[PDB]
Amino acid sequence: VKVDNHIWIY
Amino acid sequence: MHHFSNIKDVVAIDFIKAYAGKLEIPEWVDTVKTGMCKELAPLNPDWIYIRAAAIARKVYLNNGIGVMALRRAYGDQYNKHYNPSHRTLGSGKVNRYILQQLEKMGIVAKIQSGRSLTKEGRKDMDK
Amino acid sequence: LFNKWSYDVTVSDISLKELLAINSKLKYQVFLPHTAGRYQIKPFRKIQCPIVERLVCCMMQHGKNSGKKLLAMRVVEESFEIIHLLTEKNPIQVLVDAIINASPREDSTRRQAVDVSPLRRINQALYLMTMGCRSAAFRNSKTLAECLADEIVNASKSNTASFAIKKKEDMERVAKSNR
Amino acid sequence: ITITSTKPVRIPTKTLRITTRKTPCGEGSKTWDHYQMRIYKRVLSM
Amino acid sequence: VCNTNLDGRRKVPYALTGIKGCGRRYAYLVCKRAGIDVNKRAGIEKIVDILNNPLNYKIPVWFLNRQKDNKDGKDSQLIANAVETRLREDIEALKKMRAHRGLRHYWGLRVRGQHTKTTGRRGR
Amino acid sequence: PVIYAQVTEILGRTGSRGGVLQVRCDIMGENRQILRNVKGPIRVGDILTLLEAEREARRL
Amino acid sequence: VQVFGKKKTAIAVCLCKEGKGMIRVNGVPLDLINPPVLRIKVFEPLFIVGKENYAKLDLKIRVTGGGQVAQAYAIRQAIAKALIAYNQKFVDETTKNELKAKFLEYDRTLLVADPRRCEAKKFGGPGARAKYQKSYR
RNA sequence: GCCUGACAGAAAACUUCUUAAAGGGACACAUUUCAAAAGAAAAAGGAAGCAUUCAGCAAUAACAGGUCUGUGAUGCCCUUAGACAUCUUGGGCCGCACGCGCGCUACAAUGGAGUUACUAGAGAGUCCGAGAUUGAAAUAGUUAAGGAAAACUCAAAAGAACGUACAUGACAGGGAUAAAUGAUUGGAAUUAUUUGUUUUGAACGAGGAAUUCCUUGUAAUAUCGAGUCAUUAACUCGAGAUGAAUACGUCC
Repeated sequence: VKVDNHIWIY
Repeated sequence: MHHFSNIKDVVAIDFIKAYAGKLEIPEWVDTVKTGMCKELAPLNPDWIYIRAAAIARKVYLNNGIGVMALRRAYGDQYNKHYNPSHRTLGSGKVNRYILQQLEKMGIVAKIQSGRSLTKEGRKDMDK
Repeated sequence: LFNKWSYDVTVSDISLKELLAINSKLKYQVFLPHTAGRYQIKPFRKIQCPIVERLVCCMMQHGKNSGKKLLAMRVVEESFEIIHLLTEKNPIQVLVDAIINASPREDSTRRQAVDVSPLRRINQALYLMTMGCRSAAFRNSKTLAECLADEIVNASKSNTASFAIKKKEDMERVAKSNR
Repeated sequence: ITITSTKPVRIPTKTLRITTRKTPCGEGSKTWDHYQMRIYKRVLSM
Repeated sequence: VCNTNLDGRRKVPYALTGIKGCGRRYAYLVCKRAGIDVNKRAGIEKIVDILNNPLNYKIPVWFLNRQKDNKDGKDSQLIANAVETRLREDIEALKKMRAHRGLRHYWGLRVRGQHTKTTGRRGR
Repeated sequence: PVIYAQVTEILGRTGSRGGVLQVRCDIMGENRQILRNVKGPIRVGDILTLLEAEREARRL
Repeated sequence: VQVFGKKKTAIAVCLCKEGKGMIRVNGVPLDLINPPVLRIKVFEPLFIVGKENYAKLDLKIRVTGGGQVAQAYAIRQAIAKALIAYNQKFVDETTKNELKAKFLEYDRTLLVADPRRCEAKKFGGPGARAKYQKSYR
């Protein structure tokens, strides 16, 4: 879903 | 809405990265950390060009600025002992090298009250 | 909650329906879990706090993280997307039913078995599922967001693998002999 | 014309804070009396 | 690599720290001079000489372990298993002249003159 | 198999220190008064859930 | 018409005037706030009553105190107060009354400052209430 | 004047925010319920409704509580020219087999490390606080307007944003111990005053019995100013930055 600098959730 | 009149209408970090051959590499680009609080040297080999763009932006927003007003800006905390962390000025030679190099490029100047931008310097970044 | 999730959710048991601020009035549907109100100046003022707001503030313990709301909400905001992925339902709904199922119904006092007030049912429910995520994300590769996400979905329906459910039936079983 | 006293452009006052230990020795609980006195400044221009 | 065995799982700048003369900042410099990518994992003959012959490999004298060496020589020459032996001859040198700093080293006390009344509680 | 109850009045606090409430609930299912010992914040209006209404916790 | 929003120490002095729906805080757009987690929070008044009210209004807000979150809570105050004052000085008071009712129904702090302020440290302790540990033995 | 409404240099007025004087403003009055009454509780309004919150002064009487090592305040005793008066040189109150108290820092991924924009409040400055220029790797060394200060100096970090980095690994968490070398302050730094660079890379995996503080901008978290000061804070006195939970109770 979201990819910030803290997590990569896909 | 969104209108553009100056460089305050974009984020600072992306503009600096987008702003990064006159800036010749000195002899201490590798054996020097960006301060005294830090314990590791900068990682990316292009760290000067990120720092060079950032130092130009500081002169843009703050007209009358000096080298020592950049050492405190690029500072950190002293956390090397059991004592509580306190602020400490950043390294000076790395910071003033860009300003002197920027002087020859015609972007910055040497006013009676520190350093300031020039006619072409303001125009160049806006484009 | 973040222009992503709706508030068309209900509560299973009426014992917490009047004590949970979900969509009763217009002040509870808040754009952020960041509200600087005074919810602890009069008794039963905390019920006026949004449910996710109360849950967020419970992730701010153990000293080194005291008084860091921005760091706490980021964990929750990136967890309710994981809960939706693993349940394809409303993350707010998952939290609401998790509270009901993980809520203890009888404790003991120094022993005599006594029931639990509906607010203390809510208060202890939050204190339980956060502790499991806090302990299971310690010295672990897994991030706190998924650690919080998996606990809520596990404690949601019936799973006894969650820390909240184990403790909820731990006190009731002890109170089952303390009648 | 500028006037300053311990008791017009109204310059902000500069309070003079001094704190001391009440005891003349180390014995007893630690109690500090917070001594202070302000300075008021007024400017007259014509 | 310099009579030492290193772990082949970590990155090259952070795997050279196992050498008793090379630490954290020194390791990062020799990786830049040798032209080896820092992000590459540890898992070679160009490194074992810059560690031991750094004066001619674009290094500064203030980045050296042994500055103003005795018994002639001005180079570090400490990035090896030479760390312990070089340290020992300094300690025994003070004892020979019975200097005060050497005397405390002989008794195993706090050399740099600190409050040992309370802290330093190794029961013996 | 859990039967709820509605609080009607509060009879005070007991249990050595103040942490236990003696309230007089009623069961809306059949209007059967029951006296229970409650821990936590309670007002008259709020309701309660009990897994056992067979014990009249009068506490002598 | 000039308004103000207040917080612990942060002050958001605004300048409400006719414009093109443009909002700049200290020269930068409100979409480019430094703590992006509070980007939505400062925009809450805009979606509360709709953006058509702010379509023809210009705002020039300066912040001169507090912290990153104190300023963010003052920005939302000066935005909501500016709409109330503009609808009061020029537009009829009936239209403003319905707008204020919706604002005060959502968040009272939107239109009035928080009276809470930091306390003063006292002798014999690290904070306003906490004291130093006691060693009986 | 410069640039794609921003910026730079002189100007002319205004006081909402800034400052500071005076007055105004809440008295729980106004309603409801409970107690003939003092009064108690809810909600609305209000900037502000627990004495609105935090503070200074704070009675009768007493301790055989601490200070005669603060004084040219002093009684009595004692020493009084080979002195317990005074001054000079050096050593110590910093000494470690151990036990106790107040604290600082860590045991990390709610983290460390690398780059960027940031946001304060309250203090202090006469040879004193020190802007600007430069050489440098940093500590610091050479020349230096302004300021007896709302004028000039005096400046934020916790946090955030940026990366295919670190990935459960006593590891890059931790920085004790030391080995080298460079200066600052001082008549003088050895038993390192302080401190820079490289190397050395230890205990510590959330802590037993006990025990301390805390009810709202409070606890807690990290920081800044001042006291002390030729140089030295991990102490004390203050200030802002973010903002938990649990109670509106009883004598165990």
